[PDB]
Amino acid sequence: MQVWPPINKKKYETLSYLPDLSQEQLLSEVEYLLKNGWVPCLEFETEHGFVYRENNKSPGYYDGRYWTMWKLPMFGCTDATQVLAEVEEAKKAYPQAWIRIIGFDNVRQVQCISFIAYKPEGY
Amino acid sequence: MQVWPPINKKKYETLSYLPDLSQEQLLSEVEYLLKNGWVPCLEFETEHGFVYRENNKSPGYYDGRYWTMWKLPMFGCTDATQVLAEVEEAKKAYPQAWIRIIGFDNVRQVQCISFIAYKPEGY
Amino acid sequence: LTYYTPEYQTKDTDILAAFRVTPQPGVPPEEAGAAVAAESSTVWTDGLTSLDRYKGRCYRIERVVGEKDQYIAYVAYPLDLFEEGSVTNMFTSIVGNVFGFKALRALRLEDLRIPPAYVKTFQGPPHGIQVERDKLNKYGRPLLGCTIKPKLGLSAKNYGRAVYECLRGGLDFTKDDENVNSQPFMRWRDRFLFCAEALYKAEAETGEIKGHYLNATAGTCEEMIKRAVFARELGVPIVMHDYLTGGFTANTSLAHYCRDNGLLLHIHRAMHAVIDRQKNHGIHFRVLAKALRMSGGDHIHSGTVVGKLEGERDITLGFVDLLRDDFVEQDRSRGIYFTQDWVSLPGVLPVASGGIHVWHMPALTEIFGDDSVLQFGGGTLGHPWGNAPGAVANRVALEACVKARNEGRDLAQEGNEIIREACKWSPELAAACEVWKEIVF
Amino acid sequence: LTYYTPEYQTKDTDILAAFRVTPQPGVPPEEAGAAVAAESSTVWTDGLTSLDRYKGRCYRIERVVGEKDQYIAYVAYPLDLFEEGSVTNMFTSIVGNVFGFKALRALRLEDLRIPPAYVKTFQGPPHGIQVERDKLNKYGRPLL
Amino acid sequence: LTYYTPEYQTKDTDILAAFRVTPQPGVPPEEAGAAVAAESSTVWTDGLTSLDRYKGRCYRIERVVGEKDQYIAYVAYPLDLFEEGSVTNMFTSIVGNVFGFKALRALRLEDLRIPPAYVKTFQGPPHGIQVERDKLNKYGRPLLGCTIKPKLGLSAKNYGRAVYECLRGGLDFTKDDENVNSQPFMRWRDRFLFCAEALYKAEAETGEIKGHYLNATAGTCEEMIKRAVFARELGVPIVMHDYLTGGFTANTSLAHYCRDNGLLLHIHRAMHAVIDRQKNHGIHFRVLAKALRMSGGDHIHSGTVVGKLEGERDITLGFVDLLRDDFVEQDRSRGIYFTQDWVSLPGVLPVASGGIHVWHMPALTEIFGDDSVLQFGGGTLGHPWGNAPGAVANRVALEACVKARNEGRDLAQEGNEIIREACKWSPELAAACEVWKEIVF
Amino acid sequence: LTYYTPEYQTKDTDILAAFRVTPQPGVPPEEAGAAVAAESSTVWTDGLTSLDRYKGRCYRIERVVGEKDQYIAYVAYPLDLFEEGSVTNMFTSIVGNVFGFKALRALRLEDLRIPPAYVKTFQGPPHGIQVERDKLNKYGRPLLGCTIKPKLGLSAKNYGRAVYECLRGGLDFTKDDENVNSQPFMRWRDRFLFCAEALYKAEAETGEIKGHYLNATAGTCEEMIKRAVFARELGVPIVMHDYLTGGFTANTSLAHYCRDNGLLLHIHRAMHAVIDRQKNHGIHFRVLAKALRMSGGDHIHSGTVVGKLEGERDITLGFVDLLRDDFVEQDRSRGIYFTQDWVSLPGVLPVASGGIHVWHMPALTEIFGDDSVLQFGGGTLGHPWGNAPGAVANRVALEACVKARNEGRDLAQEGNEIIREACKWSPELAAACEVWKEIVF
Repeated sequence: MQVWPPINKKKYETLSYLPDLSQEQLLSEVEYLLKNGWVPCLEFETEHGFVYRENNKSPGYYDGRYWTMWKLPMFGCTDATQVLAEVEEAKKAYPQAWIRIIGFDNVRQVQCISFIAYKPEGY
Repeated sequence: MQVWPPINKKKYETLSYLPDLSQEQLLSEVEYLLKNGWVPCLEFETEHGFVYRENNKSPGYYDGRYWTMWKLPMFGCTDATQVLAEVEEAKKAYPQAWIRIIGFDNVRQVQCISFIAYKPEGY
Repeated sequence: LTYYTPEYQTKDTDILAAFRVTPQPGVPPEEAGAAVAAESSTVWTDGLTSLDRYKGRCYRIERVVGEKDQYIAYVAYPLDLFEEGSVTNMFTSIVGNVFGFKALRALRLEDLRIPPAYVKTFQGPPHGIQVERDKLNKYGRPLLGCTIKPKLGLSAKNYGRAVYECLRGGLDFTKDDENVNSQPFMRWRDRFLFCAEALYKAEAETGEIKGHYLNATAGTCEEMIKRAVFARELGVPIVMHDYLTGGFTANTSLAHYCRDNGLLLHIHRAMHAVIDRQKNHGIHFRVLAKALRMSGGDHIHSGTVVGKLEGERDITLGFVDLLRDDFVEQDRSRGIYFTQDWVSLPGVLPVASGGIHVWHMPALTEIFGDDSVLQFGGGTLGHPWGNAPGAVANRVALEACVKARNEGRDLAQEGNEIIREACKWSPELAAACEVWKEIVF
Repeated sequence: LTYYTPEYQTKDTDILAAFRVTPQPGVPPEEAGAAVAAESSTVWTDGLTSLDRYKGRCYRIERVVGEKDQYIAYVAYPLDLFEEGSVTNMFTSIVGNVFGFKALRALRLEDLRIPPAYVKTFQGPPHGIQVERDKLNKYGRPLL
Repeated sequence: LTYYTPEYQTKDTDILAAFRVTPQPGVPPEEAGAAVAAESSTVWTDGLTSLDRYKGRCYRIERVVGEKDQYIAYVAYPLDLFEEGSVTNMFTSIVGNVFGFKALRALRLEDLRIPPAYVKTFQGPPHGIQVERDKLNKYGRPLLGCTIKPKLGLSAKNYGRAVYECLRGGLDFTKDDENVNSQPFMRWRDRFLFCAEALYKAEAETGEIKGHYLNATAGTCEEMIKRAVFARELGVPIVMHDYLTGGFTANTSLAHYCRDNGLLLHIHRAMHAVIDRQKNHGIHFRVLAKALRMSGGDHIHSGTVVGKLEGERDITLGFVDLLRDDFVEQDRSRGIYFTQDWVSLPGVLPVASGGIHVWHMPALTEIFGDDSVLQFGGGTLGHPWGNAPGAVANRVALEACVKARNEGRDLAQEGNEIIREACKWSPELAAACEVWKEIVF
Repeated sequence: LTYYTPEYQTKDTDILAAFRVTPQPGVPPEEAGAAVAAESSTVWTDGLTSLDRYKGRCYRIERVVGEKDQYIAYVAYPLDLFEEGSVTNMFTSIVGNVFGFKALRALRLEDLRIPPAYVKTFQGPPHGIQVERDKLNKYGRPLLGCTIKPKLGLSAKNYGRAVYECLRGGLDFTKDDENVNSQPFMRWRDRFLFCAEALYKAEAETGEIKGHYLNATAGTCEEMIKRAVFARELGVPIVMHDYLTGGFTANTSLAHYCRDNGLLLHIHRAMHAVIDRQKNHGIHFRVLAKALRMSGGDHIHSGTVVGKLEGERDITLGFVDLLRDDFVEQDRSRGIYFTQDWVSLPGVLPVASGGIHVWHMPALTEIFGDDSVLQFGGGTLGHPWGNAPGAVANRVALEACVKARNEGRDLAQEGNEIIREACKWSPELAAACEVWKEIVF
């Protein structure tokens, strides 16, 4: 009967207790996003990829939810393969970063996606 | 007339100002636990094995009292030697960890034991 | 029969109720519906106002064919009757005197059309679905919860450890049971301190925001706010209130305290089946949750579905929408007897609860979709390998259900199978599929 | 059927309820009353307390002769379950989860024996009949 | 003799007292017990109530054979006589007028059976033994304390350093003496600031939660709460009150302040021997601690034992149980004249104090066991190598006493010997065994 | 024997106590007195202060010839030991640890010389005798009080009527018994409202200021002030506190609340005979009232005298002076072991109580004189013609005692006779002289 690790099972929310998605599984996700009408975007964190609270500890205040946007939302993108080119360019620039693909639903005025696209070495 | 060290006399409460218990002394303890009716369990800490307060400094609020449970309570264990197998398996997995044997007294609804079973190298 | 008005044209500032009346034999249906409306007024001084402005109009009576001979009488209540922003008042004025009229065998309130001009007098959810996900930074799945068990039974440090094992295993939320307030074995303020400790640890372990629905329910308004105030002192994200035993007056006060302080509110509907279970008498849960979307809560328990099946799953799906959506138009097969325009009142997240463990995952995931909380007690706690293995086990099960849906698989048919695939690559989940299959296939 | 306890002797610090249960056809009355009581607990961590102290005991089941075939199951709730001086808690702990159990057609709570040790945790009427008449100085009739 | 009632059947909502009355020569014992009960009422208006409901019944009189000719008269007081949740009232109504009756030479209150319906009107310990160990995370031994000495004498930075040396040496708790409040040499708020500093240092040195019993006792209700409030500001775990000089009204207010704020309360019983020492007059300490388990404290001084020996050790063991246990049934050899069902009021941890140093360790450890606080003044401070060596020295002595008990040795006979073994492997403890043996063997 | 100091010259900033020590056989008296003093300190850190400044000096030991072989050891305590203005501290530092020393059979505190530099740290009576008479506009006699009976028993409207009948008959004051706080039969705030009503009526009937000692005693500091606050709301003149069950911390808080709000404080000494009755152990009531003149009260019960007779009447007369006078110099026959200069702390009015009815009037009037309260329970309530006839009856009896004294008659011998004269011209008083003489002459 097993123990689940107290060390090193840092998670990046949706889809992260699954095996890492192959570019095929990542592509199908980016293609879902797109088949619902949602604009994909990439966030990349170089500096600690986990929430924390340094600035203030109030109810529902956390530091670290916001990453830097990698370029803009791919408004009117129809081909998910356009998108994977970006995960892959970002990753050149930032072998450092954790990249995540988020999506915007402008119908509901809200972000609807966030899956970790690239865990930096040994994450 | 001697001085007691300001450095490195970090303690792990009960039984830690004694010599380290030999597997014989650890076994007799685990066998006591058991002869009072108390369910043994193992806690293991990989990440700083000392209380602290980061999250909040209120009266009787401390971070670090809780460790991760190593598997479950050995409900209805009658042989203390079953138990030492667990200290010893955990220790394979976590040469890192500080392991401690705790015990549950379900008659009083309370934890009654906590002795350090394995101090990680140089503790 | 001056309250039965076939010719009334409704106003858009009218509370409309749809009462299933089962008259006493011999009450003409007309006289039955007019009787329901007439519990609005009676005369003398009446000549010093025009009672014509403060009366319920039973404008339409329909026949509930075949469910017996019952009738859906439609009453229309003027806006001026209600105190702006008071669910305690809207329930006193409607469910306050009618259900005990001699000339009625059993009457049931099925729905309410709360006009937008009344909607606007309410704060609503202190947050609601969207801000809640923004706050919590969780997108793409239903969120997961663990209910600590036993409810009454353990100490505070024990409740508190259960909490952590569970939350480090990847569930997002843990719940104080509805019965846990402050009690001889576990007094509130220590449950709060240890559940606070436990969740910050679990969150520093995962890297994901974790939180515990601390039950702020108590016996006076003052003590409820006292407990709420101490959650705020810890910086913890969510508190809890059972809104039917505590009250609508009180609920509304916890809900304005949380808006102003940034805490989320998990509302538990304990006691509701006392009012909403019987088909012929009571008030139907969809009314009891329109009352909560207005009084205020961020999560509301909607029960489970995969147990209580299709056809009745349609009225569950009727009130999840009434909860979550900005406008739920008229659909008398899902039990929406009236269109409802929520005029930008935040939605409440459905918490599905009870009977659940993993082959439920795809179905639940499908009935509810993304905007829900799947709350497991035994689905997590009753795992073979304990609490964190159970957490991981419902979680990878859910994420398998997300990925499958996302790569266009049909959870409705591939479900059981999808979970079959997942057992295979997860140790933790596999041992859950076993005890699953101690009653599964 | 570990919540149906024919042999339980009530404590004087017990909330006793008298539930008229109308079971689903086929629920044995015993299993019906034990079901009402069992909405008090369920297991695992349970070995870190004694659930035997925090459970409802359906100690007696009577037959409601002729009003249909319904039964007055008598549950006995321990004092430790309730928050002192909270009717919101006594109602959550009793009428909170039982009335919606599949194996129950319709259940009704008829009476409660609120023990004196629990009575004492309540303020009660801010005044009550007597002080009220003293205050108001009205004696000898019903008031109008 | 309408208060002497041989035929009374007690109610379970009765406060029963067991008074050892020593009548004036010539008072018939019956008339003596009825006299004790009669201090409950007298007549006229009496016809506008039924005094029969508000009178003490001396239902039984027993003969204290051979301790002289004294009698244990059993009075039974109705519940309606007492203000719910007021030890100030239960003591006014019982010990308020009877002890000064001409027809009584000397009367003594030996025990009280506080009914559960009255028990329930009390908050109790702000925490009590269990939460206290959960909070403090200490399991498996009696906890250790150091009393700073001299009490009145040093400055605040000095008190404060004593504190730290002591606490880094492995004791868990240090005490402001009962006489230390705010005084010209050492004013409160600086003692609080330096003892706060000292304990966080000692705790960051060991890794074990440390704490100082800060004496919040003062001359007004207001100043006591003022000091308490500042402990809360430091995040320190425990404060202290002498409950007999400060008062029961006040004690209860410090005790509800600490419940609501999460501070533990170490109660010191200064002044008690003024009331409880004499055998024939006063109130017996077991009554004085039932009054504290109800008014509220988390620790209570129970004195020392190994000094005052066996037979009388049985009544110590009688009230430690009355303090710590949920139900202490009737045992007239340990001085329990009545069964007591505490109906889940938290227990208070006995602090053993005075005369102690290490060959006491196994005995103390045995009289008291795990649930106690062994408080040393000189046992620690009067060590050869100073404060931290003394702390280590009582501590490894205790842990030797724990291990020996745990590997079934009999502390009662092997004790002295067990400590013999321990001296040997500890330098620090060995020098303590020397000055030990400057009066030992 | 470094605490026995034959050569010490006292400081004027010393608290001196006079302890009657009864040593264990074999303790040399010197070693006995030095032992009492030594409960002030012990050593090590002691070299970081000079313990020589913080120790009790048993400077003199006297032999209590013939009362047994007991000794009056005179300890001298430095000013620096005490917290300014705290009777809770002065009692912890003196009666806190000494009375339980093995080498003492029974020790008793007889007197305290509270230095003026310490006196000055205390508020004292919120008013005291003089302002009290100015406020109340009563001059020339002892004031009269009626104690409502039964204590626990009647309702609030009943307590309240008793009160009025009594006060319209010319008594000045009525008392809530010490046991009356808020209780199931009679809750506080209604007793307060009806006793308020009753006294304004009685006062508008007579034309004389009337008032009721409302018992503000409760179980928390907070509730005691809550009741006090409501007396203030009524504009009533006096409230009451039992200072030994409630506490000195608390007492001092009710006493500064009343100074600041202009209410008088009737202090009841319930529980005192537990500490002060035995001759060989305890604290002597004169010490227990110096503690009240300092903590604060405006009236203090001093008991009755004509019952407990001459010789012991001398120590009553010793502490009434200690209460009422600005300076009570040394008089070891009235039990003043030390001179006391009260440096303009207000005096407390003695309340004589118990056993009293009219042939007591001249004696009482003579023991006490003008500055006292003669408090009757049965002396008034137990009158034949009820409450107001009993009031008039003790009253004209007193005024006969005033006139007789004033026209130089000797109440001490003419007393019985003086009352004989008075019976004759009063109907009301005559029927009181009858039941008087059902046991008189």
